[PDB]
Amino acid sequence: NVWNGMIGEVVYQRAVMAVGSLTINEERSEVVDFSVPFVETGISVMVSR
Amino acid sequence: NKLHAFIWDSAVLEFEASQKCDLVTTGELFFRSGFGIGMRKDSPWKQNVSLSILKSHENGFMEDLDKTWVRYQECDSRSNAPATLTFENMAGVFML
Amino acid sequence: YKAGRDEGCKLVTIGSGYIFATTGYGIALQKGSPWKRQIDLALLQFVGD
Ligand SMILES: *[C@@H]1O[C@H](CO)[C@@H](O[C@@H]2O[C@H](CO)[C@@H](O)[C@H](O)[C@H]2NC(C)=O)[C@H](O)[C@H]1NC(C)=O
Repeated sequence: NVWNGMIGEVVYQRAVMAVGSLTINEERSEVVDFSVPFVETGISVMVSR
Repeated sequence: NKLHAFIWDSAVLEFEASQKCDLVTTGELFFRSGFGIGMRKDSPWKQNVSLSILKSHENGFMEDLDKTWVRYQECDSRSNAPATLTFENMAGVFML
Repeated sequence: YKAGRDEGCKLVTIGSGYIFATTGYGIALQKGSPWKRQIDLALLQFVGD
Protein backbone atom coordinates (compact mmCIF):
# COMPACT_ATOMS: atom_id res chain seq x y z
CA ASN A 1 0.00 0.00 0.00
CA VAL A 2 2.96 2.32 -0.67
CA TRP A 3 3.67 3.77 -4.11
CA ASN A 4 7.23 3.67 -5.43
CA GLY A 5 8.61 5.36 -8.52
CA MET A 6 7.50 8.54 -10.23
CA ILE A 7 3.94 7.99 -9.01
CA GLY A 8 5.43 7.55 -5.55
CA GLU A 9 7.21 10.89 -5.82
CA VAL A 10 4.07 12.68 -7.02
CA VAL A 11 1.77 11.13 -4.40
CA TYR A 12 4.01 12.04 -1.45
CA GLN A 13 4.40 15.65 -2.66
CA ARG A 14 8.10 15.27 -3.46
CA ALA A 15 7.36 16.21 -7.09
CA VAL A 16 4.62 18.38 -8.56
CA MET A 17 4.94 16.81 -12.02
CA ALA A 18 6.10 13.46 -13.41
CA VAL A 19 7.11 13.80 -17.05
CA GLY A 20 8.24 10.65 -18.81
CA SER A 21 6.92 7.37 -20.16
CA LEU A 22 4.10 7.29 -17.61
CA THR A 23 1.15 5.16 -18.68
CA ILE A 24 -2.39 6.06 -17.60
CA ASN A 25 -4.49 3.40 -15.90
CA GLU A 26 -7.23 3.27 -13.28
CA GLU A 27 -5.21 2.93 -10.06
CA ARG A 28 -2.66 5.63 -10.88
CA SER A 29 -5.39 8.01 -12.04
CA GLU A 30 -7.11 7.22 -8.74
CA VAL A 31 -4.00 8.16 -6.74
CA VAL A 32 -2.69 10.96 -8.98
CA ASP A 33 -4.25 13.40 -11.46
CA PHE A 34 -3.08 12.76 -15.02
CA SER A 35 -3.15 15.17 -17.95
CA VAL A 36 -4.34 14.67 -21.53
CA PRO A 37 -2.54 11.71 -23.15
CA PHE A 38 0.00 13.26 -25.51
CA VAL A 39 1.07 9.99 -27.18
CA GLU A 40 -0.73 6.71 -27.82
CA THR A 41 0.59 3.58 -26.10
CA GLY A 42 -0.77 0.29 -24.78
CA ILE A 43 0.03 -3.40 -24.45
CA SER A 44 1.72 -4.86 -27.51
CA VAL A 45 3.68 -7.99 -28.41
CA MET A 46 7.02 -7.86 -30.22
CA VAL A 47 8.47 -11.03 -31.75
CA SER A 48 11.45 -11.87 -33.90
CA ARG A 49 10.43 -11.81 -37.56
CA ASN B 1 -18.51 10.77 -57.72
CA LYS B 2 -19.85 14.15 -56.62
CA LEU B 3 -17.12 14.68 -54.01
CA HIS B 4 -13.57 13.71 -54.92
CA ALA B 5 -12.26 13.49 -51.34
CA PHE B 6 -13.76 13.62 -47.84
CA ILE B 7 -11.66 14.50 -44.78
CA TRP B 8 -13.08 12.98 -41.61
CA ASP B 9 -12.36 10.87 -38.54
CA SER B 10 -10.29 7.73 -39.02
CA ALA B 11 -12.80 5.47 -37.26
CA VAL B 12 -15.88 6.48 -39.25
CA LEU B 13 -14.08 6.64 -42.59
CA GLU B 14 -12.35 3.29 -42.05
CA PHE B 15 -15.67 1.68 -41.11
CA GLU B 16 -17.27 3.10 -44.26
CA ALA B 17 -14.37 1.89 -46.41
CA SER B 18 -14.63 -1.60 -44.93
CA GLN B 19 -18.41 -1.69 -45.45
CA LYS B 20 -18.51 -0.12 -48.93
CA CYS B 21 -16.57 -1.66 -51.81
CA ASP B 22 -16.47 1.52 -53.91
CA LEU B 23 -14.98 3.66 -51.11
CA VAL B 24 -11.39 3.52 -49.87
CA THR B 25 -9.38 5.44 -47.30
CA THR B 26 -6.10 7.13 -48.20
CA GLY B 27 -3.80 6.89 -45.17
CA GLU B 28 -1.28 9.10 -43.37
CA LEU B 29 -3.33 9.80 -40.27
CA PHE B 30 -3.00 13.41 -39.12
CA PHE B 31 -4.31 15.35 -36.13
CA ARG B 32 -4.23 12.25 -33.96
CA SER B 33 -6.80 12.76 -31.21
CA GLY B 34 -9.47 10.85 -29.32
CA PHE B 35 -13.21 10.81 -28.84
CA GLY B 36 -14.22 12.14 -25.44
CA ILE B 37 -17.40 12.22 -23.37
CA GLY B 38 -18.06 15.92 -22.96
CA MET B 39 -19.39 17.28 -19.67
CA ARG B 40 -19.78 20.74 -18.19
CA LYS B 41 -16.71 22.34 -16.66
CA ASP B 42 -18.18 22.00 -13.14
CA SER B 43 -19.72 18.53 -12.96
CA PRO B 44 -19.77 15.74 -10.35
CA TRP B 45 -19.38 12.96 -12.95
CA LYS B 46 -15.98 14.06 -14.28
CA GLN B 47 -13.66 11.79 -12.31
CA ASN B 48 -16.01 8.80 -12.24
CA VAL B 49 -16.65 8.90 -15.99
CA SER B 50 -12.93 9.20 -16.67
CA LEU B 51 -12.14 6.31 -14.32
CA SER B 52 -14.83 4.12 -15.87
CA ILE B 53 -13.49 4.85 -19.36
CA LEU B 54 -9.98 3.95 -18.20
CA LYS B 55 -11.19 0.74 -16.53
CA SER B 56 -13.12 -0.28 -19.65
CA HIS B 57 -9.91 0.31 -21.60
CA GLU B 58 -7.88 -1.84 -19.19
CA ASN B 59 -10.07 -4.92 -19.56
CA GLY B 60 -11.48 -6.01 -22.90
CA PHE B 61 -14.75 -4.06 -22.86
CA MET B 62 -13.64 -1.43 -25.36
CA GLU B 63 -12.06 -4.20 -27.43
CA ASP B 64 -15.41 -6.01 -27.33
CA LEU B 65 -17.19 -2.85 -28.50
CA ASP B 66 -14.69 -2.47 -31.34
CA LYS B 67 -15.21 -6.11 -32.34
CA THR B 68 -19.00 -5.91 -32.28
CA TRP B 69 -19.43 -2.47 -33.86
CA VAL B 70 -16.36 -1.34 -35.82
CA ARG B 71 -14.26 -4.45 -36.43
CA TYR B 72 -16.41 -6.42 -38.84
CA GLN B 73 -15.55 -6.61 -42.51
CA GLU B 74 -17.65 -7.04 -45.66
CA CYS B 75 -15.58 -6.22 -48.78
CA ASP B 76 -11.96 -5.08 -48.50
CA SER B 77 -9.73 -6.34 -51.36
CA ARG B 78 -6.85 -4.39 -49.78
CA SER B 79 -3.39 -5.83 -50.39
CA ASN B 80 -0.03 -4.80 -51.80
CA ALA B 81 0.16 -7.85 -54.08
CA PRO B 82 -0.37 -7.36 -57.83
CA ALA B 83 -3.94 -7.88 -58.99
CA THR B 84 -5.20 -11.25 -60.19
CA LEU B 85 -6.52 -11.40 -63.74
CA THR B 86 -10.26 -12.01 -64.04
CA PHE B 87 -12.85 -12.61 -66.78
CA GLU B 88 -13.44 -8.92 -67.50
CA ASN B 89 -9.69 -8.27 -67.36
CA MET B 90 -8.98 -10.44 -70.41
CA ALA B 91 -12.42 -10.96 -71.95
CA GLY B 92 -10.97 -9.30 -75.05
CA VAL B 93 -8.70 -12.24 -75.82
CA PHE B 94 -11.57 -14.69 -75.27
CA MET B 95 -13.70 -12.77 -77.75
CA LEU B 96 -10.65 -12.72 -80.04
CA TYR C 1 10.49 2.77 -31.34
CA LYS C 2 12.64 -0.33 -30.84
CA ALA C 3 11.26 -1.92 -34.01
CA GLY C 4 11.97 1.29 -35.91
CA ARG C 5 15.55 1.52 -34.61
CA ASP C 6 16.15 -2.24 -34.84
CA GLU C 7 19.16 -3.39 -36.86
CA GLY C 8 18.22 -5.70 -39.71
CA CYS C 9 14.46 -5.33 -39.07
CA LYS C 10 14.40 -8.76 -37.42
CA LEU C 11 11.92 -7.67 -34.72
CA VAL C 12 8.31 -6.72 -35.45
CA THR C 13 5.21 -6.05 -33.38
CA ILE C 14 2.52 -8.62 -34.11
CA GLY C 15 -0.75 -7.58 -35.70
CA SER C 16 0.94 -4.83 -37.74
CA GLY C 17 0.66 -2.48 -34.79
CA TYR C 18 -1.70 -4.34 -32.47
CA ILE C 19 -2.40 -2.40 -29.26
CA PHE C 20 -4.53 -3.90 -26.49
CA ALA C 21 -4.95 -1.49 -23.57
CA THR C 22 -4.67 1.52 -25.95
CA THR C 23 -4.00 4.03 -23.18
CA GLY C 24 -1.60 6.96 -23.46
CA TYR C 25 1.31 8.59 -21.70
CA GLY C 26 0.29 11.35 -19.31
CA ILE C 27 1.82 14.08 -17.17
CA ALA C 28 1.16 12.99 -13.59
CA LEU C 29 0.06 15.68 -11.16
CA GLN C 30 -0.96 15.85 -7.53
CA LYS C 31 -4.66 15.43 -6.79
CA GLY C 32 -6.50 18.67 -7.45
CA SER C 33 -3.34 20.36 -8.70
CA PRO C 34 -3.89 23.88 -10.09
CA TRP C 35 -1.63 23.06 -13.07
CA LYS C 36 -3.93 20.44 -14.60
CA ARG C 37 -6.07 22.85 -16.63
CA GLN C 38 -3.17 24.85 -18.07
CA ILE C 39 -1.14 21.74 -18.88
CA ASP C 40 -4.12 20.05 -20.55
CA LEU C 41 -4.86 23.12 -22.65
CA ALA C 42 -1.19 23.47 -23.62
CA LEU C 43 -0.93 19.81 -24.64
CA LEU C 44 -4.12 20.05 -26.70
CA GLN C 45 -2.81 23.22 -28.36
CA PHE C 46 0.45 21.44 -29.19
CA VAL C 47 -1.50 18.57 -30.74
CA GLY C 48 -3.70 20.95 -32.72
CA ASP C 49 -0.79 23.02 -34.03
C1 LIG D 1 -18.09 8.53 -7.83
O1 LIG D 1 -17.24 7.47 -7.38
C2 LIG D 1 -16.92 7.52 -5.99
C3 LIG D 1 -16.01 6.34 -5.67
O2 LIG D 1 -16.67 5.13 -6.02
C4 LIG D 1 -18.18 7.49 -5.13
O3 LIG D 1 -17.83 7.73 -3.77
C5 LIG D 1 -18.31 6.64 -2.96
O4 LIG D 1 -19.74 6.52 -3.04
C6 LIG D 1 -20.27 5.43 -2.27
C7 LIG D 1 -21.78 5.38 -2.46
O5 LIG D 1 -22.33 6.67 -2.16
C8 LIG D 1 -19.91 5.59 -0.80
O6 LIG D 1 -20.36 4.44 -0.08
C9 LIG D 1 -18.41 5.74 -0.63
O7 LIG D 1 -18.11 6.03 0.74
C10 LIG D 1 -17.91 6.88 -1.51
N1 LIG D 1 -16.47 7.00 -1.39
C11 LIG D 1 -15.87 8.19 -1.46
C12 LIG D 1 -14.47 8.18 -1.99
O8 LIG D 1 -16.43 9.21 -1.11
C13 LIG D 1 -19.16 8.56 -5.58
O9 LIG D 1 -20.39 8.41 -4.87
C14 LIG D 1 -19.41 8.44 -7.07
N2 LIG D 1 -20.36 9.45 -7.51
C15 LIG D 1 -20.00 10.69 -7.84
C16 LIG D 1 -20.56 11.18 -9.15
O10 LIG D 1 -19.29 11.39 -7.14
